[PDB]
Amino acid sequence: CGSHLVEALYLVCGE
Amino acid sequence: FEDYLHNVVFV
Amino acid sequence: GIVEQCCTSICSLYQLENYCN
Amino acid sequence: DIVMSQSPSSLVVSVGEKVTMSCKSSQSLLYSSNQKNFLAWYQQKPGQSPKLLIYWASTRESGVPDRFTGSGSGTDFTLTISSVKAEDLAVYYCQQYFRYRTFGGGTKLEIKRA
Amino acid sequence: QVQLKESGPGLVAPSQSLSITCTVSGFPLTAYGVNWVRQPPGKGLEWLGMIWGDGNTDYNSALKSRLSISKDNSKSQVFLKMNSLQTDDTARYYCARDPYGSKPMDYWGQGTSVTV
Amino acid sequence: GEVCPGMDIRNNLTRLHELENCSVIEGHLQILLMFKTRPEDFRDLSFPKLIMITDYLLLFRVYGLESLKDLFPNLTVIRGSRLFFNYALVIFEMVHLKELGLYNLMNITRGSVRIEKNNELCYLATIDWSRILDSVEDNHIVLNKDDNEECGDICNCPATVINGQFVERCWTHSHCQKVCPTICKSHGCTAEGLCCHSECLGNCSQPDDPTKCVACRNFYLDGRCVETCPPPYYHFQDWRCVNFSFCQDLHHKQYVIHNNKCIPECPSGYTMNSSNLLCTPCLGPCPK
Ligand SMILES: *[C@@H]1O[C@H](CO)[C@@H](O[C@@H]2O[C@H](CO)[C@@H](O[C@@H]3O[C@H](CO)[C@@H](O)[C@H](O[C@H]4O[C@H](CO)[C@@H](O)[C@H](O)[C@@H]4O)[C@@H]3O)[C@H](O)[C@H]2NC(C)=O)[C@H](O)[C@H]1NC(C)=O
Ligand SMILES: *[C@@H]1O[C@H](CO)[C@@H](O[C@@H]2O[C@H](CO)[C@@H](O[C@@H]3O[C@H](CO)[C@@H](O)[C@H](O)[C@@H]3O)[C@H](O)[C@H]2NC(C)=O)[C@H](O)[C@H]1NC(C)=O
Ligand SMILES: *[C@@H]1O[C@H](CO)[C@@H](O)[C@H](O)[C@H]1NC(C)=O
Ligand SMILES: *[C@@H]1O[C@H](CO)[C@@H](O)[C@H](O)[C@H]1NC(C)=O
Repeated sequence: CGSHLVEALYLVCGE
Repeated sequence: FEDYLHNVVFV
Repeated sequence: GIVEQCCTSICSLYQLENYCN
Repeated sequence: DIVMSQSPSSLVVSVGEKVTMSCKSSQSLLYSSNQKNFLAWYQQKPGQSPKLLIYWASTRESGVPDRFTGSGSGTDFTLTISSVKAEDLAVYYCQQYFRYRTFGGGTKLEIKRA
Repeated sequence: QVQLKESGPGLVAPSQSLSITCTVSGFPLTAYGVNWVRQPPGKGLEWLGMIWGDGNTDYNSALKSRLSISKDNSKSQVFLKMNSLQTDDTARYYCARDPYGSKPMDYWGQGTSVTV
Repeated sequence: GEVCPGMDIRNNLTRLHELENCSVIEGHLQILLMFKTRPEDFRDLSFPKLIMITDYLLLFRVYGLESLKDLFPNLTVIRGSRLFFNYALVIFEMVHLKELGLYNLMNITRGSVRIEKNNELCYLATIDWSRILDSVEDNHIVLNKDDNEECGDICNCPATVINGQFVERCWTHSHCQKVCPTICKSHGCTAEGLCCHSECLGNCSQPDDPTKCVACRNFYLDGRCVETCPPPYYHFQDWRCVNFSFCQDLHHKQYVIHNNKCIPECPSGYTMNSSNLLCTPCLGPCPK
């Protein structure tokens, strides 16, 4: 899931 | 290593 | 850590929301 | 400041030979953090101001010929002149630079002729 | 261009003080230390004191408040000041450079004569 | 210049102004996770004052950033006292980076380089790394645009034998890699090639002068590059000398002294005597 974990974490934040 | 990287770069 | 919490183990939302900067 | 002691007070020798004088300190001069001894050797050709020769008791100053050779560790030190050439005549002193600085009583070198 | 020269008054009557100026050139006094050393004729070389880059001072404990070492770094000068001298103070006075961190005493003055 | 703390910069570029007067960062520098940044936020931005980083340099997912040549033009040494894994330089998923442009980086003491997953990135095979890192064996530079045998790399410069042919070496179209002649080693040299002083590290503003180094090789104290800290000064952060008092001030609210070093922790087999910060060996077994 490597690179996506970074992508997915962003999804969540917008922060 | 990407492993290391995350484990460590996260608040 | 996050790499063990949400990669080897497969995660859910809260798990992540808590982690937000 | 500590206490330095040299031997002899004076020495004599002829051309071609090797020479070894000694010094001693009241405290150990070997620096732990780098493994070097904080001691100096200076030569003073007479009538002139002295010249720096050997530092960390073994490190040769640039412009000094290889015949000059420093030794010793801890509290006890020696300076060696391997193969004497004409104007090698001088009075030699020991300096610690570990804490403050203090000099030895010095030791005189003379050369043999008629 | 590393050079040192001492300025002595030469002649001092007992109970009076000694003021010597060591004037150095070729290097910054803010970055090196300077030592004072004397030799009575045909006797030993004697460490008197030093002043580090940061204004810090070292005196030989032999000098019971008799010695004061200060500096003017903008004008490349080092001041030794020594009180109430006696005849046993008759010697040649040198300052010499001190690259403390890396070297011991490199570069000496030619030395100035002081007599009591 | 200034010595400032190891920093961790994320999200807004605004935090980046904390570095503006700094010359040495004591610790690491980490700039990461900026997703809304654009080319134009960098076309006016620079840190030419930064000359040295004591630990490591780390860049990760910073968008709109196309070259580092205007970001850290004058960084000259990375010391690698602490490493990130084994690395003193980490350039990673740096989408948008075209070229490196650390045309002033002369030496990475200790560590290795890991530059990975940077589509867009060329001007990598145009660097002789052996002129910067001691150990390049453990260098890890993969999956950049450069690995596609398809790079428009253009530079005058010198060629080294790393492969089975000589190779011209440069950072950008307008900057060659500086190489000092073989026997100058790590000390640096002038544009002509006169070696800088032996206690200087990468560069010097004047030849043959230990106050005119651009980044000390051993330790720094009171303006000059020196071989070692004399007592009463203590070795700190493995690059600069301080007195007891400085070291003490830090400790009080976690630094201690041992072996004439000022360090965070007493090493194993030792406990801290209270009156003097000095680590002493243990009376019997160590409770610690
Ligand atoms: C870049 O510049 C440097 C000069 O600063 C240059 O030479 C290398 O310098 C380093 C540091 O002085 C040397 O490393 C030491 O060498 C001994 C040899 O046995 C090691 O055992 C040492 O290990 C100790 O120090 C470690 C880190 O400092 C500690 O973590 C450890 O606990 C040990 O106490 C230490 O590494 C090194 O010898 C030279 N390297 C060489 C190859 O000569 C370097 O070459 C320059 N690089 C380039 C590309 O120009
Ligand atoms: C021990 O080491 C430290 C750090 O090297 C010394 O700090 C030095 O001392 C003074 C006092 O803090 C510093 O600043 C001074 O501040 C005033 C501002 O009001 C200014 O007028 C002075 O001109 C001076 O700049 C000084 O910069 C600093 N030096 C360094 C190299 O950090 C501390 O004094 C040392 N202690 C002893 C006993 O030597
Ligand atoms: C840089 O120095 C100037 C001195 O006027 C000051 O205005 C500014 O706040 C300083 N910045 C930092 C990050 O220390
Ligand atoms: C080194 O310093 C000099 C003098 O400031 C400067 O001309 C030069 O650009 C610097 N960098 C290199 C790589 O020579």
